[PDB]
Amino acid sequence: MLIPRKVKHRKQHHPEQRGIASGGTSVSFGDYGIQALEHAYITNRQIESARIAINRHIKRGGKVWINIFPDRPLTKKPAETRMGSGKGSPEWWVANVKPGRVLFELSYPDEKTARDALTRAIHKLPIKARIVTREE
Amino acid sequence: ARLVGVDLPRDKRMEIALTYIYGIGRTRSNEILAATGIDKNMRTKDLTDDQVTVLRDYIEGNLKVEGDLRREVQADIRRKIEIGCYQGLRHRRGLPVRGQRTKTNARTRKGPKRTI
Amino acid sequence: PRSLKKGPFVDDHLLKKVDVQNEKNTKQVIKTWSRRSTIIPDFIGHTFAVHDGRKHVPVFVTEAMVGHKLGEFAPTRTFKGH
Amino acid sequence: SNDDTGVAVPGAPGVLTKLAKCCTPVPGDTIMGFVTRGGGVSVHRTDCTNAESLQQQSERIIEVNWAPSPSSVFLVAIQVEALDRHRLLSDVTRVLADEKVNILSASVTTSNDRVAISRFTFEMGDPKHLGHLLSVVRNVEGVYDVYRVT
Amino acid sequence: KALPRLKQRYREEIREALQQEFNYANVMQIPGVVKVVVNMGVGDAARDAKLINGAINDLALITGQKPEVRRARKSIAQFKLREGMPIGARVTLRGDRMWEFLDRLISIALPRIRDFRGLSPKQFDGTGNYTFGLNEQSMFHEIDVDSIDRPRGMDITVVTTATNDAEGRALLRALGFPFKEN
Amino acid sequence: MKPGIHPDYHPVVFQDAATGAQFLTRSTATSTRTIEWPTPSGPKTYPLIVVDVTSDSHPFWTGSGQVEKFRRRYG
RNA sequence: UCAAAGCCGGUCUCAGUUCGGAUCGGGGUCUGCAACUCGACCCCGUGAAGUCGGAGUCGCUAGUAAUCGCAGAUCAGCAACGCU
Repeated sequence: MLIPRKVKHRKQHHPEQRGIASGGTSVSFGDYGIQALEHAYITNRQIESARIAINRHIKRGGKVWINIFPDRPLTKKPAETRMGSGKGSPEWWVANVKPGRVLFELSYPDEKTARDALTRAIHKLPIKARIVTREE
Repeated sequence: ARLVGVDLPRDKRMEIALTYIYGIGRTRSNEILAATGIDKNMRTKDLTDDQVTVLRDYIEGNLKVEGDLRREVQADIRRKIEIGCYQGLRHRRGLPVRGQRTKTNARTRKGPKRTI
Repeated sequence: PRSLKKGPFVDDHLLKKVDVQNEKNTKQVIKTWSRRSTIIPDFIGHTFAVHDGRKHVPVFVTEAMVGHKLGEFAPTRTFKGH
Repeated sequence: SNDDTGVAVPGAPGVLTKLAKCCTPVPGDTIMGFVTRGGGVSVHRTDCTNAESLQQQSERIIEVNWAPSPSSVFLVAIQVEALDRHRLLSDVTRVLADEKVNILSASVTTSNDRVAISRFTFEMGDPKHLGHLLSVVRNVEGVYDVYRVT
Repeated sequence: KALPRLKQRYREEIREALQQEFNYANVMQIPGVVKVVVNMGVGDAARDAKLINGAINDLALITGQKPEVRRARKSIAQFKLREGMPIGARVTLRGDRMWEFLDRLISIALPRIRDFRGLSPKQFDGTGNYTFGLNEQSMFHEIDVDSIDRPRGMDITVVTTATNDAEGRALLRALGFPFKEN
Repeated sequence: MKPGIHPDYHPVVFQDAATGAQFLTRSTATSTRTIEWPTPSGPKTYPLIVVDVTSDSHPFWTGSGQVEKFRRRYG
């Protein structure tokens, strides 16, 4: 699971789920990629499960990139507690994923297995997504 | 350490004062002072300058002294022995090269003590 | 040691082994058992395998070791520590 | 030490030949020997890595031929994958059930290129018996990298 | 008039020799000795600042100037150092005192240090400004040797108008510095 | 540098003993700390201080195994 | 024609010293086929620790202890400062 070494502010406001992505809208790293079509907080678990799904659907051969790091904390109040008494402690680490943002990238020889691996990853992911290509 | 012909090596007789040099002992001092015309029963406070000059040039012409001699010693050890001769191995490991009991008393080379 | 009037001591075996190596200009290793035979300014390049107590011990002679007895290059005992 | 590896010296018998951990020169390839200053004859190969620094010491060397057939081998390893999720990491044991092996160059890393890199040791130092074990060890279906380690 | 020996020698022959060795388009591009600085960094004064006065006396009796006591810029836990304390005695030397001290140094002190196998010519900052160092003070005849209780070395730097180590080395060797050939 | 701050200087005479080399320079060794030995030099008179070795006298670079050993040993 | 300590004189003047002599570098001699491991001795140079020794402990009642040197055996040579 990805996680930052440190953050200047451990307790942060929720990232604004609005706007189309202005950066990371393209590939720039590989041949095939996952593009997002919804807003969502993508977490460590989601990222690692999708990476793993790719790395299992296809094995030694090709490369994978993760163009998002979940450096945005999300807190959780304890359970069975009242509202108030302060803000919760960080529990989840997410990355605010606006539409257009390319999340995962890979370079693999056969388009079939590459696209299928990316499909496995998307099914691990909480959002509607899309296969994209470096070419166009 | 500062001077070969230390103008005051130490205030005392010459035969014993010249031994305050890394290549001079009692007999070299005696033969030096005999080759020159300097008494040995005289202190260094009673020196002159010409005495020091004849001593310096005699020494620099005849025999070796602190820096050149010490470099000769260390170069002898390293180079002329080698990396891996016997006396060199034992110099390296800090032990008596010339044949000695290492079992009990080689402390002058081994150090004070490392009791386990 | 080894009074100059008596000259250096070199076992005749190693001598007849090395003089032919000189005069034929070949320098294959010499399997000489005796160590003790003072290195003389005749074979800087040739290699000897002197100590046969328990090991081969090759030794390539150089300029730097002439006169030294060949067994100095062939430690018999072994100590690594406790 | 002097029982199996070393009996090829032209000059005279008796050997203190040791096979330095440079290139595994035990296969019968173009090799030579450097009289290890304090430690015998380090036997090295022509395509060795630290061969130029030894040839810089050009006096302390001697001819060697080295075809002593009845002896042992230095050994060599290969790059082969694992998978790390409940299958195809125990394939290493499945394919080691048909071969015994000592550890040479193992390393586990999975936040990497697209595999749980598990570079695989081996006990195979034969010229004409390499592709055989490289087929026996190639069950994972994603066998792209197959070359040995030097 | 009464110029220093080294200085009249400089502007009589050394300038022309440097011109020949490096044909300078302009005379004002000729190398010249700007200053010499004698630092006597005594970091052992932090624990007790009584050694600084001996450093001061030594540098004064050597050069001819009261030194500047260099207060520490920074506090260092490892060196047992606070800010502001007397670590180092610096003397800047320009002009006639500079030339006189250089002549004294060259002609007296450097042959007076034990086992003087020369000074390194590589010891240039990269701008024709030399800097070497000493381990003691008795090499200067100006000090009474009996009054030397503690050895106290120094760092002597000779900064010039030269723009490279080559011209600096030429100038220094022309002045008569002992540059061993390496 | 100022008048009192600095030590005293005066042109003194560096005399070498090995060569008789003869320099004149201002030094902190002066009427305060010269060897009490004046001489005339030029149109004035200066005190001396003496030197054991100088740039002219000193043997430095301005003015200055073993098969051979074993062969003069063993012929 | 055997001593040494001793006696006389000179010098050193309380210091890690002209104490101490180890260790180490070089150059030698002698033995012996042969002194690397591994000899003794000599010369030049070096000049370590050691400032009278914690707990504790040993020998000795007179020609004794303490100190001084000498000889012998073994032995080519010596590691003998041991032993008699």
